[PDB]
Amino acid sequence: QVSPTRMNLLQRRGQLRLAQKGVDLLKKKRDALVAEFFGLVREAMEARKALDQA
Amino acid sequence: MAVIADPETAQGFRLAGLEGYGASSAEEAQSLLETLVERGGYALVAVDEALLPDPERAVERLMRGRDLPVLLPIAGLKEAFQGHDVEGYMRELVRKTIGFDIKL
Amino acid sequence: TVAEYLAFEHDYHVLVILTDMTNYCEALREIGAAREEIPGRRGYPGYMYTDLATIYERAGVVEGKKGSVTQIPILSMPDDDRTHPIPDLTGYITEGQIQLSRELHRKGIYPPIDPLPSLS
Ligand SMILES: Nc1ncnc2c1ncn2[C@@H]1O[C@H](COP(=O)(O)OP(=O)(O)O)[C@@H](O)[C@H]1O
Repeated sequence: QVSPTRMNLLQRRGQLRLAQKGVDLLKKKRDALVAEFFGLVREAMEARKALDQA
Repeated sequence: MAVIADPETAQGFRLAGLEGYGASSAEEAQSLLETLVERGGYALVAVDEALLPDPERAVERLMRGRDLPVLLPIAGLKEAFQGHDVEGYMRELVRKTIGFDIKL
Repeated sequence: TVAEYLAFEHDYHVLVILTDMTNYCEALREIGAAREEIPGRRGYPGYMYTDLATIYERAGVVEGKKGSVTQIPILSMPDDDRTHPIPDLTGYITEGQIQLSRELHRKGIYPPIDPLPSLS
């Protein structure tokens, strides 16, 4: 379908390598979001504790 | 800033100087919540946990955008004697939120 | 030949519609692969650029004479691409191209021209 030259093979290898970098970068983004999620869930516990006692 | 457990607690909220209500049934509470989203009490509502845990059906009913009326479960005056669910409530929060079940 | 005569010795404004220039090129690929003459890209014989040249280059206007030859070859891209040797060497002789897009045609748009890959 796409034009079969050696240049197009290099463009496809380049975008495969960019998507394989993107999997790593977005997993790292998910890791930072999970880090602040577990930083906030215990604040939710402490907020519910203070809310019920007051 | 409506809060719905009883009208008896809600006149205590008037004794705090904010508007509150009481319905003792689900559809009545969502209907008064619906007109409260329609004309605002500045869009910050808590409903009794034994009345409605998740009133978000009203959010997808009227105002799907901006999530401005924030809806909160709240421990009632006949229920705050026990300290409702806190740790298993966070268990089901994690189970609802991230998919996984954790212990931590 | 008839178009250069009618243009440049009787002062007409000839427009030459050269239909389906890929059937021409597969005909000369047939004789050029009869004679074992070594090919360029994708089987077409190596002297094909000069034959597309000595077709397409017989157009223009000449000084002092009021004739003119306006050529429109209706090319047919085989795989619907520009890298193929027939639309490619066509684009390297002539001055311009107009590319019809199948994507605009599926939405029911006649003339299905898209302007961004065409030039003049
Ligand atoms: N059976 C054939 N009949 C006619 N031409 C042929 C045949 N086989 C090969 N040829 C062509 O003849 C050419 C041979 O070149 P050559 O004999 O050196 O003469 P010239 O210098 O005139 O091309 C090749 O280019 C080849 O394509």
